[PDB]
Amino acid sequence: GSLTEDGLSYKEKFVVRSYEVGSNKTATVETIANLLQEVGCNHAQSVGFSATTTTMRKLHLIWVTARMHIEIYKYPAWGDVVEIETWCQSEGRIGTRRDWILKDSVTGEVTGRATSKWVMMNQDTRRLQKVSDDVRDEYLVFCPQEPRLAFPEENNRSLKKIPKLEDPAQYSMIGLKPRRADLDMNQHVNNVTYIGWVLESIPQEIVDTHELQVITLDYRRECQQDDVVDSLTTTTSNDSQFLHLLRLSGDGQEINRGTTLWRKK
Amino acid sequence: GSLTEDGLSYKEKFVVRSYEVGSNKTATVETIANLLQEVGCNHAQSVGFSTDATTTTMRKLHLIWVTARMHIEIYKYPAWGDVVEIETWCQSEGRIGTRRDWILKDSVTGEVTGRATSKWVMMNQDTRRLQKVSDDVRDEYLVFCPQEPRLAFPEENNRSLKKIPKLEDPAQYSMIGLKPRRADLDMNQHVNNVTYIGWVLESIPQEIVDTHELQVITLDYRRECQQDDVVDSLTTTTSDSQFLHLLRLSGDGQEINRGTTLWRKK
Ligand SMILES: O=C(CCCc1ccccc1)N1CCOCC1
Ligand SMILES: O=C(CCCc1ccccc1)N1CCOCC1
Repeated sequence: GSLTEDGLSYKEKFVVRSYEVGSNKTATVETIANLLQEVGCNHAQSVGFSATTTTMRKLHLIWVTARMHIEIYKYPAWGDVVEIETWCQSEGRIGTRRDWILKDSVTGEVTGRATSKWVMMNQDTRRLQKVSDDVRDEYLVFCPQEPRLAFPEENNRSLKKIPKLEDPAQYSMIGLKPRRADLDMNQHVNNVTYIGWVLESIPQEIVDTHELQVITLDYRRECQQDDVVDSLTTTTSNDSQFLHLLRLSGDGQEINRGTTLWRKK
Repeated sequence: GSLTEDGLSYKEKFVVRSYEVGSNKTATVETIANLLQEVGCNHAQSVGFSTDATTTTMRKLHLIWVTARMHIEIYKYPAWGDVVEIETWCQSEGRIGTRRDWILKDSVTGEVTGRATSKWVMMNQDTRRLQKVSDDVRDEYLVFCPQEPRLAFPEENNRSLKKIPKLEDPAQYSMIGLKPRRADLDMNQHVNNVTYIGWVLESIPQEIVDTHELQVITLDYRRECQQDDVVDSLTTTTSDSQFLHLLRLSGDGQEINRGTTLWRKK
């Protein structure tokens, strides 16, 4: 992979692997999520991150995901090449946004798009805080100055508020616990695992007859290595809409909330 | 990736991804296992197997390849961002079955950083029964294997061919209630063979993982874990640190896997 001519975005090509595809022989939404994750880490390395700025390291601040939104039109098939272009943008004092554009390396057509909202958090106390002006100037030089949105639209799904699932849920998957493969290099649960846990409560018949088109996911708290999760789902709706909730199996502490949209094959 | 000059082995280069590494920033044994799995599929496609891996007789007989044993020995785990080259090849073991070997190398230095060997057997995809490789079903794949023996683990009396005992109750360490999610399944809805590796390692205490690097792992496959099954992972220290492992269904205690791991201090 490499940064583009202006140095304000990053591109990378990926050949789809055998173990990365589902029953329909096309990459899963978790493979896509993992691919988005890798091109973002590679874009941070290429711009000089050893990911913390000089002021973030001095103040023990880190980037944390607050929301992830993914919309897929076509899932790349096993053996195909998918090109991903990623870029970042300052959202003033709120935080940062990272966008992605998925393209077929052969046709050049857009096959998916994703957007994420990252916020500042003290690595030690776990407390969120606004982006300080000193930190902003250190990363602004790596972002396009003019707005460049993957989801530009007037009333797009990526900026819609998500409600809290009410008990009783229609469908549920209980006792979900992470294993060492679900952890990252700093021993925290990888953000993609929560996507897989949300989808576990979707009945298999829906997965067999529908393709996942849109997924919005809000991150409220992290799941510790020794935590047990409950995944809940209720149909809210040709298209099938769902409302999801991830909560700790014991106290019912909310970990995640989101929505999925599915279309018939 | 591509087949070598003779067409009797296959090579592929892999750049190590951020999410593929563990706490020490080097690829995990499951990332390596997944990499071995992909280069074997790519070697089968390049030699003429359709993406619908069976020969012309296996189709009209409903026979499929199943893993009976996996053995992996790693000297150095590739770091995040590094390039690892894998050379893979197959060999007929007469009517017992087939063997697939792998050699891992540093794309920069060229030195061997790991090696693995697997034993595959014939199985009716409907009745799950075990069969010997028939003569007609051998001549069809023998043309893709080197005729002379080429072993990744040649040494007489080596770890890859040692019999594994059954763990006796009570186990020293245990991880219970392990169930697969959709990410653990393959394209044909079966549990991917790498998931069982991760489940075996779940019973290893975290302090051992933090102070040691996994050097050798031998794993025998006895039964598949269905999508709706619950697994128990058991471990007992037998000793470098050596362990004996056992995977069994949470309910009836039906054995699904057994194996060993060998670990070195960092
Ligand atoms: O996307 C982010 C946050 C912003 C980092 C950034 C990179 C390049 C230009 C401008 C800003 N991260 C990369 C990997 O995930 C953790 C941090
Ligand atoms: O290796 C095998 C079975 C033998 C297939 C083979 C490929 C190339 C040369 C000779 C034989 N498998 C790996 C791919 O998935 C199915 C099992």
